[PDB]
Amino acid sequence: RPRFSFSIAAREGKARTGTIEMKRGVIRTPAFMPVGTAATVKALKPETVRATGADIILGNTYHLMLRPGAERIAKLGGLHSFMGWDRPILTDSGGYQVMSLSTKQSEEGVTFKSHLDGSRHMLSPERSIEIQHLLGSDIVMAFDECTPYPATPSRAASSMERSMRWAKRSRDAFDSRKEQAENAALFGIQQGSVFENLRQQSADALAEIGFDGYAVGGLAVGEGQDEMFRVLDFSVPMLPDDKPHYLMGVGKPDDIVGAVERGIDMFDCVLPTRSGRNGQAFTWDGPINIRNARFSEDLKPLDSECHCAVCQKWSRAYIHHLIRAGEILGAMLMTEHNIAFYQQLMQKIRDSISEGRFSQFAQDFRARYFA
Amino acid sequence: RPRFSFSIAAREGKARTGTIEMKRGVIRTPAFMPVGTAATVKALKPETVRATGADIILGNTYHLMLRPGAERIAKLGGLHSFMGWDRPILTDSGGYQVMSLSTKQSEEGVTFKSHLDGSRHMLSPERSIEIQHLLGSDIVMAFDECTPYPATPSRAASSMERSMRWAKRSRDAFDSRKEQAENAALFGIQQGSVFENLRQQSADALAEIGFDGYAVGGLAVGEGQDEMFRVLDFSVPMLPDDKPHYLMGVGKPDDIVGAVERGIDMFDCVLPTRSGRNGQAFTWDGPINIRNARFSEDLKPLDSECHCAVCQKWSRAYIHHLIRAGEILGAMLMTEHNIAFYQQLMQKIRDSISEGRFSQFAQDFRARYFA
Ligand SMILES: N=C(N)NOCC[C@H](N)C(=O)O
Ligand SMILES: N=C(N)NOCC[C@H](N)C(=O)O
Ligand SMILES: [Zn+2]
Ligand SMILES: [Zn+2]
Repeated sequence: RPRFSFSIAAREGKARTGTIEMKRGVIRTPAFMPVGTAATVKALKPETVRATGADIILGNTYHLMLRPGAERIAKLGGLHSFMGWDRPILTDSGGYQVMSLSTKQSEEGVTFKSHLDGSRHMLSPERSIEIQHLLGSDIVMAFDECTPYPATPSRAASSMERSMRWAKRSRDAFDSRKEQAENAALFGIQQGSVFENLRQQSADALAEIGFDGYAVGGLAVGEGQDEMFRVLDFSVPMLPDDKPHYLMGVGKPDDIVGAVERGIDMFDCVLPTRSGRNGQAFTWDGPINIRNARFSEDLKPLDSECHCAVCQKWSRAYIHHLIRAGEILGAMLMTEHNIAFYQQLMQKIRDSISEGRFSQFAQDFRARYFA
Repeated sequence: RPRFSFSIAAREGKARTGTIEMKRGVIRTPAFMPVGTAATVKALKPETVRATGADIILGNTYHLMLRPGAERIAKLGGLHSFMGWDRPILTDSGGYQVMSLSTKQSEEGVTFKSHLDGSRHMLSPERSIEIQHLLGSDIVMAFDECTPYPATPSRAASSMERSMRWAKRSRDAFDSRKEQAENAALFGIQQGSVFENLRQQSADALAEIGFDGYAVGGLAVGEGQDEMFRVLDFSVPMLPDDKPHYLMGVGKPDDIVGAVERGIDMFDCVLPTRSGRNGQAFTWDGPINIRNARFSEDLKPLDSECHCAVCQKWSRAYIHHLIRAGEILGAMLMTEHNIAFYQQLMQKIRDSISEGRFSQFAQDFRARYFA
């Protein structure tokens, strides 16, 4: 099987659909990656994650380096063996969580205090890559410096420039590890805040280094959908067309559809899992709050067109009861349904692009979802 | 299919093994019933409960009458449909929880305040039977008055006598409901605390009324194993031999083995589910606390002879991590393993009795479990 082979089977406007072939499996694009931060997609066995249609999941360098620890995971046989997921895993590099959850920053990297116990740790391009090697992930993210929003052009520029130096260091560290270079892929992260000239400079620097894929970083950090879409409008075309484009930490269903319309191939977000546990279910007519009294005697499934196992077997009324009672099975069923909904959305996106009817799909989807 | 047909296939001493045939399935005895108090066996889908080997689960009249409500469950199609478990369900009558979790007691019944919101409710033999009819349970428990431990002989006698009057009222209420009388079974509950003469009077009263099965009530309420076993020694032989004998709210694996040696056919307890969520796993070498540091790098499964799906797929080290991190999947995996362990114990009990080697099994089991 190939290390990394991206094929585009069809286009419609800026939208693309295709496949990434890797040693542990094929990833159908556009793809949604369930988030499995602490070596679990919360409340789901791996087999259930797969049954929803997911091809790849996300793990987090920052959380796993603290608990259970990267060298421990490697000693236990790697992340895939540890958690029982044998398909591809993408790991974020830690650079965002170190800033959001922990700190001393310099050109070498970041030192920080753990949010679990205040112990001191270090991340750097070289250490992030080494941790991801120890975990055994299939798609490795370059280590970046995250730019707060809003930022002055000058602060966004200096942060982007450091990120680009760290991208080169990440490339070199990855290429020095034969096992990683032979079996994994490395993605670079474009920065530059909302500024077109900086996004261009960042894209140029990343392409000069060369990566297997390119993430648009620094968005979905408080700017709102209109601004995110404006930035994607000019930023995605700057990236190499022939490699996957990954929008990190996005998003709501309508964010996904609009980002695909702008050339994004891959997504991750905690929304389906987190909001499932908190009682929000996604439906083709928009989200519902299952705890609401209107569902107490509703025998319909969460969504009456959903193909998932939850909607084949249990009612809104039952799941309403479970969530109100604090029952673990409520979190399990809501999470399975939401991840399945996201995967069915991605499938409809892929099919509509392949069939040359994605523009109509997006319009039909919005009209109903927001009615 | 029969409403209720109990067959004893084999005996060894006072131990029996056999089957209870009911309309929704066969119950192999001795049987362990996972507890599904609030219309869920905590952290398990019904299909997973079945996959562990369980033939029947327990629901609770007290909890379900408060949330979601008995008439609501009936309007939604009954408890089996509501929760997605299509095999037999036994429901306790509410008489113990009303005293332990809520109260005004009289000959008519009990009035009490809900533990959820302080609202006022009533239970009586007639209302308990009606609630169990609305739920649709397959085995209905008579409504009893629970005797605290310790109790004077005179207080135990007056409580037992009231329970026997309530047993007759339960019988009559059940027999007045054609649907229930045709499709469900009714069990009576022996009382009398630790006193042989009262246990005899209680057994005689229950047999005169006539029930499909007989529970030994009022034990495992603080008296300890030695005293519980002493009382079982004389109490079980007083019950009709040709009907199932049910020990309610028991227990640890060694409690089960000793109770089977004394003629008990059926058990329920929250221990495997509750202690699973709290990090205690049952093994053939005794319980382990999976959170203990000694398991942090242990690649063995929870138990290296267990047949369950958890022990085929995940290590102690992984489950240790999950429970320490507060992850729902930890509770799911620990609970599945513990319920599977209990079912494998019951299977070994059944096979050993059938094969005339239960005495040796019990000795071998204890020697290892307590080594
Ligand atoms: N930047 C890193 N390493 N992770 O991404 C975090 C998600 C955020 N939306 C972003 O795109 O930055
Ligand atoms: N008594 C009723 N209704 N429920 O049983 C509660 C369990 C307790 N061990 C008992 O045997 O009483
Ligand atoms: Zn669904
Ligand atoms: Zn097991």
